Amino acid sequence: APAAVDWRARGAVTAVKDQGQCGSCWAFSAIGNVECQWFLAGHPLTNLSEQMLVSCDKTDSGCSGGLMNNAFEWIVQENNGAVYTEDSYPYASGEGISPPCTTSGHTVGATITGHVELPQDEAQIAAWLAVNGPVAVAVDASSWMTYTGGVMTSCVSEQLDHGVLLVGYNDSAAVPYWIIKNSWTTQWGEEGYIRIAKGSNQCLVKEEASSAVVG
Ligand SMILES: *[C@@H](CS(=O)(=O)Oc1ccc([N+](=O)[O-])cc1)[C@H](CCc1ccccc1)NC(=O)[C@H](Cc1ccccc1)NC(=O)OCc1ccccc1
Repeated sequence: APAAVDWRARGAVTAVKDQGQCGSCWAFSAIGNVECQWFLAGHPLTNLSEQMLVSCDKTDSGCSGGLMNNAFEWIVQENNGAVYTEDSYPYASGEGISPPCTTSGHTVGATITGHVELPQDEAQIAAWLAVNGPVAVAVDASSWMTYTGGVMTSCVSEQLDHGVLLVGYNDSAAVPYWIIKNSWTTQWGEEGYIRIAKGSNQCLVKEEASSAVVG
């Protein structure tokens, strides 16, 4: 695979968002992945709705948690593969309470046909990402509250509890790393991003990787 890949360089990644006091990380991970995949399928980069999932995805638990894989399936099986634009269904769960699901007054910004679950291997995840784009991954974010910048060479890897988005990697640097987009505003980390060492399963990054497929 390529020595280094950064999808932000190809204009495939939207701006960093804010999940607020809502434990809706899984929704930001799933939607961030869809946004990138939609763009890569030959459509203009569009901001999609995390609120749609938090409010309408009943197979998940809104601000109490959820799984990216459940979200991908809900979109396909229950919402006719549609994903609304963020402008038509704005985020309103930052206070910690998700408003009821509304089935009208929204515009479809993208559609997906399914999803694939990637192998639990960093080299294999990197290979898929280099060709197919950003991947939704679950990580242990225990040591992330104190993160201020730089490449994290040591990360607590015990329990998956957070959903984020892998946008790239750099194998040519002193210590190879992954580039990850977080949803805790641009004030956190490196303008909303975090770099963790690659190759030693830092933060359990290879455990639950997946991506939506837009036919
Ligand atoms: C994401 C949470 S976060 O709070 O933004 O992340 C963050 C990480 C770590 C810390 N920390 O160590 O201090 C602080 C902040 C989200 C939180 C959900 C939540 C809300 C309130 C209380 C506890 C938890 N985490 C999830 O939604 C996980 C993400 C995940 C984990 C493993 C594999 C894939 C995705 N999911 C989760 O808890 O799902 C439970 C569930 C399963 C099935 C159906 C419904 C819910």
